[PDB]
Amino acid sequence: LSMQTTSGVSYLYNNFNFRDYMSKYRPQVDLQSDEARRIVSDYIKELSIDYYLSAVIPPDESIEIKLQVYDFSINRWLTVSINNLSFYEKNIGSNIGYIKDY
Amino acid sequence: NFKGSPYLDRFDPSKDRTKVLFNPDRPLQQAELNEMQSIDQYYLKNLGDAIFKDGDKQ
Repeated sequence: LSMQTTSGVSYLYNNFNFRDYMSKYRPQVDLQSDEARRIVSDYIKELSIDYYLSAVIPPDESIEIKLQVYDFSINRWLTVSINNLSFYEKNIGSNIGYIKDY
Repeated sequence: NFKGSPYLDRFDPSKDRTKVLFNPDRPLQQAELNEMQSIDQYYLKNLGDAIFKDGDKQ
């Protein structure tokens, strides 16, 4: 993936739709309730993100990368992991716990 | 809970919105179709409640 930037910073956003996932794999769960976020988070409990990546840079160099999740309780990006990424593959993943607020 | 994700019915009695005015050459939202019948059913409920009550034998 080519990360172009004019500011020295670029973003790769991912969106995960738990409604369609829960409708497909668990259609018995009532996702129409005002409590659907609590039901889905109480059902999943603890979520971990695994994210294996490398940078197309010289093997002696590295770039700072942050894995972030949006927290809707505080309306901000929360940093869950900070790593230096080089030519070598690394998992930058983290356990984010309960997903209700995400 | 028809305001949920599958349907997204936008009906709410406080808004005092009585009619869905469709326009040509635009998407036909399923939420609009749900609200179209929800408005009529709500006003039919009001019309019944001003005469009858929950359990009234006809």
